[PDB]
Amino acid sequence: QDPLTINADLQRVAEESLNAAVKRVGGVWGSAAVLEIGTGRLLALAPGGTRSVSAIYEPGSVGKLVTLAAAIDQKKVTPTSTFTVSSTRDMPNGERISDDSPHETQDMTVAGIIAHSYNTGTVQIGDTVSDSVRYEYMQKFGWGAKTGITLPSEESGILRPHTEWGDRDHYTTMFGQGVAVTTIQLAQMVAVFGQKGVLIPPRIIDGYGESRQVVSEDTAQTVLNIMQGATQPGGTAEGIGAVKGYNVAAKTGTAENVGSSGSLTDTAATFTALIPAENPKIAVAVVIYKENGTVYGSTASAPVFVDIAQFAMREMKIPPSTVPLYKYPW
Repeated sequence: QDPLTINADLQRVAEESLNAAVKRVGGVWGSAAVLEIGTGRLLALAPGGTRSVSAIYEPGSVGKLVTLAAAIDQKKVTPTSTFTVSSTRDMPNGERISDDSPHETQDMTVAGIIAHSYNTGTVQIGDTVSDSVRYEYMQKFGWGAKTGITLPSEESGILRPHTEWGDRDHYTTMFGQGVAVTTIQLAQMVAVFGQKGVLIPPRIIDGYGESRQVVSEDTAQTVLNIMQGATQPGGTAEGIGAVKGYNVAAKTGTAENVGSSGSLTDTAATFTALIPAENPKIAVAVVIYKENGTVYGSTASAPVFVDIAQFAMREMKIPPSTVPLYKYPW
């Protein structure tokens, strides 16, 4: 009878959690999108406003997944390829890249680099692929284009032609800066990894757009394996992103954004996840936006994911995980 895909109970959980999170953290707004894996169907979209489809922002390190997927799909790296991570790294083009927080220099695998979200590691993964190739992957993941959702006022976001990237953009676009995304694009993008490398355009009406192969089935699986590092000890979402009894694959981000002041005064805290990680049923993207302050993906947005996911697993009658959370050597 009801032609919308929205699950009303899930939608209340989403809106409740997100409002609490925005207030708890002193943000101005937030957004969340839950997609059913394999169908493109929107189980929840908060807030009850377009905002999820019209508000654009730099997503930060949730964008590292596009960079990772490119290098793996291009057979440039494997999950156990080693790179050196350090507080800073000076690059061929003269750019100094810094990790969010200083730490002891060490060698680490790609898997660990992503679990820790180390910028110094990520830029080296991204340098194994050309800019035009990465740009092509970004477009394939749906960035810079409307998702085609039948809702008013959808924004396409901002993906500048790679020919326009300078030395700094070369690297920042590898970790979700120098690009602008909507929440619906984030959810569509992360769903690829739970859908054997296929992007499925999102739908809010059930009925009474073509899907596309973005990466191989193999690339999709290894990225899905890599994302399970997030809640392992040392992962960026350890504790705060755990959903009791279910394997979580996740990525966190935080990025400075432009305030009305015109300066980089705001932050968006992002979280993109797939659960249960062994056989994903839903893809979730959450953003919390703060105007003169910093919010972190893990501390601001992950709890919103956790509330939504805990209910969704009940509502959909999914039994707790019976296989271990995937772990590569780090």
